[PDB]
Amino acid sequence: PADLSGTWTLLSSDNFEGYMLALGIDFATRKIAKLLKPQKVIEQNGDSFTIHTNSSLRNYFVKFKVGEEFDEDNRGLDNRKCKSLVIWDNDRLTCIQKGEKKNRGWTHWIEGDKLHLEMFCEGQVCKQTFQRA
Repeated sequence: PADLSGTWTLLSSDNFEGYMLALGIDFATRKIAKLLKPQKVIEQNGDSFTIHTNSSLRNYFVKFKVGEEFDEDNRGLDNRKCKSLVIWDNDRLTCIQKGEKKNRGWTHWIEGDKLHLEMFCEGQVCKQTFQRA
């Protein structure tokens, strides 16, 4: 495990297009999503997390405990229901989103004080990094 907590500003984003294409996000929505740079806010208390992804268009969040399965309806994204599980892979916080799409999930980790995120679906990986701000 690692302390991922903080308020995080998006600093780099690679292949968000491919990730969104894998989810079937429509053309107009992909355009808007790429221009945004939502802030990530991670609240971490033991095994309990709330991860906020906040933009002017919509603040949203996911709340979970490590090791505790939870459904996600994904109303703000692709509207596909997944059964999600978050566990530690050494110091990488890893989510498996079980559902229609194959190999769907995300991973967070921290390098020094720089937050990393991979979001992936169908072999498309979006890599993002953030600075504490």
